[PDB]
Amino acid sequence: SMACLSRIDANLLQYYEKPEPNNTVDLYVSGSEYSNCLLLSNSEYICYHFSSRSTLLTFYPLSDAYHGKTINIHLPNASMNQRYTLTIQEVEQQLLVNVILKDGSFLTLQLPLSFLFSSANTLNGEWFHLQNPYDFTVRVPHFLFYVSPQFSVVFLEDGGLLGLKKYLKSLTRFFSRSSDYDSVISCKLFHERYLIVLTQNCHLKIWDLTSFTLIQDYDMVSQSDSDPVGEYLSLYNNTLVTLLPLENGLFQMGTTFQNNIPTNLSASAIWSIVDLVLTRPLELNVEASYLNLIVLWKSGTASKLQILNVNDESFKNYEWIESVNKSLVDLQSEHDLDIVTKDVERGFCNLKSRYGTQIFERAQQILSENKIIMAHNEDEEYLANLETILRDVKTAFNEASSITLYGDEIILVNCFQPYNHSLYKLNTTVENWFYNMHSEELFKYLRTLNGFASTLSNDVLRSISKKFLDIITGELPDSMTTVEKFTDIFKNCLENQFEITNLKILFDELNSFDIPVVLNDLINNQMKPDFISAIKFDGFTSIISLESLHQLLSIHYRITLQVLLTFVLFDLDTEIFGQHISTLLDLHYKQFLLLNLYRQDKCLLAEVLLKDSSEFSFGVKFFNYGQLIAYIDSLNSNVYNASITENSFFMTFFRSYIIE
Repeated sequence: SMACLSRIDANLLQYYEKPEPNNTVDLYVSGSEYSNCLLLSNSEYICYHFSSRSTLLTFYPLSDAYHGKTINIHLPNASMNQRYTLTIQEVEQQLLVNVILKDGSFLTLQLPLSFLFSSANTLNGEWFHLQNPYDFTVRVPHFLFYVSPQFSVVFLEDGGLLGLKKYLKSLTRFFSRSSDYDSVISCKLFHERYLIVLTQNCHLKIWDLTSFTLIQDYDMVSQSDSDPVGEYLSLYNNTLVTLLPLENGLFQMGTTFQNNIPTNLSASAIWSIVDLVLTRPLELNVEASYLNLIVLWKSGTASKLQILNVNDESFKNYEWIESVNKSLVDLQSEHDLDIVTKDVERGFCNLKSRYGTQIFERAQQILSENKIIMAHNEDEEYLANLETILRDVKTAFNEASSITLYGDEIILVNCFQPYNHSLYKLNTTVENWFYNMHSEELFKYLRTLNGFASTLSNDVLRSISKKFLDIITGELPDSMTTVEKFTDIFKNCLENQFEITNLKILFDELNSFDIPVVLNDLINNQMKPDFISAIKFDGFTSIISLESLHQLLSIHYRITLQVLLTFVLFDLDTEIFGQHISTLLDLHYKQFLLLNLYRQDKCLLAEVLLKDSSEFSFGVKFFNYGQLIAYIDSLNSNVYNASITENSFFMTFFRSYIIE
């Protein structure tokens, strides 16, 4: 099970030093619970959140969470079935919202596109349509589904439903003369007329109206296979994918035909599906597949994203694709991987930087809610306690609730805390190598290097990396031979014990590679290297680019560091490896600088990077993985091609100031 997707965390207020957005509007009427992302008539993503389980709705543009204005809509009474009795759809340049209150009332909301986008502080007129029509305490609210031309269908647990034309009813009066049971827990609409429904049991009921008509309580599949409210349905084209209860997740695929073979799930602990989406294929290193099924799972805070590849035959065969379910940033803090980062005052500033001020402010408050005070420096006892509260705050913030396709094919996962989203990116070749170093040429070469390098304390790694810097700076006198410099770095940094037994393994393994060749592949192909538009400022897009670039470079820094490491220990011919070495040193110097600018002022770093590569300076628009990867690569190219050489003493000062 190889991992082909990275997780890239977008905190929308992250670049800013002040959460929340400066402009928030509170309209009244009279943590988090669900988050999704709706695409609008103009090309813009608007996000919604529902909190407790009603009494709160909010919106913000995905593109401009900070300067854009989020809209809070308070509610008199909670929704009947929190969030299941909601519908958001866009009609006539107007966001349409409906709800069924615990009162049993029925609410309609009309928010012009114009209102959310404009800066207006508040907007007058009437947007309340409270109605009590067609519902009684007699029959309880349950599920609200949206019908295309503004028509909406409502279910209630007595297996049953009502129609909304506001009150229209379908034919099913079921009276027990012998013997609630069952229920409806999911639905979707085929083509134009047919609403395909699912039961608590679970089985499906098909429709056309033909107001009270159906193929039947196909209770599937009730018999099919094993003999003993959520998103257990996804339908693409004529293809429908249905999820079943056991024993292990059974994914049933049925394709006016209703017929076919289910596929299994991978599992260990207990996972409950968060969302499910069935679409066209994405570029994957695989043989032909005729579909792609994206599945999102969640065990408490932790979420798992998977993709299912399929062959025509709607199952000639199927492959499961995994993904790294934590950011590289996240990983680095846990597994003490980071070498770039550098007194409590400093550590403190570092943390503020590694987390959005949103998270940092939230951790600050909680620590003060629990009476945990600071005594300034060497009050680390205190921070050690904060580092951990940060983690916990972020994992919580990042709890998934829904998946958005930042179409065409991008996978966007929306989290509980507002302004927190997670994009899952397709890995380039170098990223797969890094991520699945354990799964069964170059790859092997890189694998053996990380084997030896893994054995070194971070101090020594940092110690070494700096030395490589000195050479470029020329701090290591230039007159010195490359060999001389390397024997110097050796005696000072590595001379100390590193187990001898390990080094042997290292050397013996290196004798198995045409090294000159795998380097040329690593350096001139793998490591070293048509857009719209980007027009208006964005924002979300800006973050993905910076984080994605960071991940690649960090990955590059580790690899590059290790390759140079080999030259230091066994001095091969400086005669033979000069162009390679010169570049390694040059690249390392460049990588080191970026990963440092990243630590300090990520917001500024993004602007500089996006102004150099942007026709309008606002960046590109991502519609394809291949198009996003392309853009990260150009930024990458832009960085490796930058002129190290310092023009004025100012330039040199700036560089030294970071090399400190």
